[PDB]
Amino acid sequence: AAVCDICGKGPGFGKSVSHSHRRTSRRWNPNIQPVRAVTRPGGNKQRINACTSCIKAGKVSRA
Amino acid sequence: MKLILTAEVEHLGAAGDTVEVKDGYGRNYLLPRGLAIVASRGAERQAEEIRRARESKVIRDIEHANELKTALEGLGDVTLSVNAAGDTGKLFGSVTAADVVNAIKKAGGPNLDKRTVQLAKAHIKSVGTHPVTVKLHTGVEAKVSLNVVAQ
Amino acid sequence: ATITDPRDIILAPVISEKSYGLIEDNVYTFVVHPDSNKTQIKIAIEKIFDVKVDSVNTANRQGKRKRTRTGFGKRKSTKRAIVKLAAGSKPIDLFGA
Amino acid sequence: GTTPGELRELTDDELKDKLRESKEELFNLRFQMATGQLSNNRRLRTVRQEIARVYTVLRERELG
RNA sequence: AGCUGUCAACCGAGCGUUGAUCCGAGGAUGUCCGAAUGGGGAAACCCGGCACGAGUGAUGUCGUGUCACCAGGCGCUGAAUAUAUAGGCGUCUGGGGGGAACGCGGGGAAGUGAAACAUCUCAGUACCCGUAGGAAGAGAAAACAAAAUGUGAUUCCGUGAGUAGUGGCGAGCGAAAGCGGAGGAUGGCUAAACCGUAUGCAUGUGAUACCGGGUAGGGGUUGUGUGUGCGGGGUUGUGG
RNA sequence: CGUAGACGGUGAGAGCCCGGUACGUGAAAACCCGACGUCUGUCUUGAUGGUGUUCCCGAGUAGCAGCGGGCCCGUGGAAUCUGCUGUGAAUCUGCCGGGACCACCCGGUAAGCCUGAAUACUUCCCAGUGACCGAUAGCGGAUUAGUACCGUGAGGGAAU
RNA sequence: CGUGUAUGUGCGUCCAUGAUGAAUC
Repeated sequence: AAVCDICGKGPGFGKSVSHSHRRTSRRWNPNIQPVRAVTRPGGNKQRINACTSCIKAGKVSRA
Repeated sequence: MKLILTAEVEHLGAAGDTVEVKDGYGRNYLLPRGLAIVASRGAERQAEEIRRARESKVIRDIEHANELKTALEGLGDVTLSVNAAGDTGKLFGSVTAADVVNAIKKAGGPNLDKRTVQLAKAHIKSVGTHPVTVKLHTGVEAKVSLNVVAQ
Repeated sequence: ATITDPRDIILAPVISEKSYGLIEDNVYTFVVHPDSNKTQIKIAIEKIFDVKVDSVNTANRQGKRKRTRTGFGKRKSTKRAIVKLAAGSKPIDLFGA
Repeated sequence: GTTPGELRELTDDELKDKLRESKEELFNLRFQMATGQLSNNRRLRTVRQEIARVYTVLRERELG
């Protein structure tokens, strides 16, 4: 849910800052979605996790 | 997504038309179902789209055409050239489904899609005659007799 | 090369009053390798002394913990094989009485 | 009379035979020592190291 | 010309000229446990197949090597259907773990200070995670500078400076440019009209042939787009 | 006379008693750096210094926006660097930086790039040193020492 | 639980020795 299986993009870590400027640890998780990718155009799918960046760049083929 | 229609799509355009579609529309419908190819390097894509359309129109096997090609399977031996050694027949360039379709359509005129060829089951890996199954429907499995000739 | 000999399994005899009673009963006590077994001991003794072994009994004895200025030191654990020979069973005189 | 030169002169079969003989001798020496009738208690060590030498020569031949 | 380690004395022995004990280097053996890996396990105990015998009037038994868990050649099969895949099988090469400090990357406290306290500090510390190497990234400047004939591959040290600044402008925090030094050298891919070049789908008109200039033939590089990769075409800021 | 009075030991302050010290010097074997060889790609097969107009040449990246991180810079006028999310540039008349912008300009040519040695540290081994400790000191440990002992355990932990 | 011996062969073999449908309009 936070690691892409293609580029390895993982969650960043930073601080959520409140109005009182309290800084609390939080994560910027990648937008990885469960994609039934088709590696070869043969047809058989495989459920992997790919970031929407990879889905957009075309590193997932839903053939 | 800029893509070239390989076939007809209602309310989208004619086969061979360049269209801008939503990435999801081009990635979940057009590209997967083969109704288009991405508008990649134009020099190649321009011919690729029309070639795909022609291959789809010529290689299509209808229900009746399945039995028609089964009956046509009475063709004799089909020769296939391959770069292999003259001692054992080991194939430097392994046979391919496209190669089998090419040999078949060169010797005779049963146009067919490469995917209907049971090449791995044939497992030629040698020189000589090697029967190959061509599955044209769920119940028709023609058997071609492919001879292998070295280069 | 690993030229195994049955005499590796048989380490020494047991020289004691109970051992000698058993010897006069024609039952010989040996100090055998800890990782031996009764069948192996029987085979080894038969090959060594050309006798027929009726039964082999074995017992593991823990080494005694003795005291010393340094502290407690434990002696070696020993396995003793008690071997009953056959009826004829030419006596094993190598025990030296 | 068990020097490494002599052992190396001896053959593999002869070396194994001397090996078994030394094992029988060590067994006898252990039994005499336990019964209290081994005067030269250094015989045990001499025969043990003779067995070690026979193994060493055999393994040297096995290696090359 | 002494010698069987020592606590640590007490038999037996050999060492000599068949050079001792000892010291150095290279080997052999190296039980069992431990990443522990044949399986199991309460770390120190139970097996399979191979080849040996081991006596045998015979059956356990014993020694030797081998057998745990990912990827890649030689490869072999290709389930569910179409097989043209996942998996299965053989083989081979590697990884498991440990280690005091140092490195890089990441996660990341609270005591504490702010004479309270939350921003802030503590502190990117302690601790943790992943990973090395003998050292660890960049790297051959989308660099700095300021109109100067400016410096010029990168890192560390000293200054600049407790300054500019920053800061509930509180407690505190705190550079860089420049300059002086340590060390010193500017490597390679490289994309690009076209190629020697194997594989996708079309193409038999078997010619607009592909020959790199014209120049006659010619049934020939297969006549026509090509994405991939091994070499070219061949490669810095004042480009090819 | 010592080219060797370093330090120790020896029955009490030893250069000349001993181990040694200054210095006659030494390695079969194994492991570390040198010279010459076998071994490994590129050329003479016209490039190489000049001539000249026109065409082609590094991406989900730069940029931007939101939310953060880190910079003296605590979001501030907030640059440069950077995580995630979204949106997203051509080919030098380009692009980026100089803490906005015409630009007078200057500097440099990111993202597809990658790659070097020269500085920190000491488990361990060798040789040394000390206006360091000298047995309640110095390591917890000169002694059975991470032992005895305590604790279920992590762990604590001596005395001599 | 196994090895070398004897008792029976309790049925079948290379044969014979039973059961089965072995086929046309």
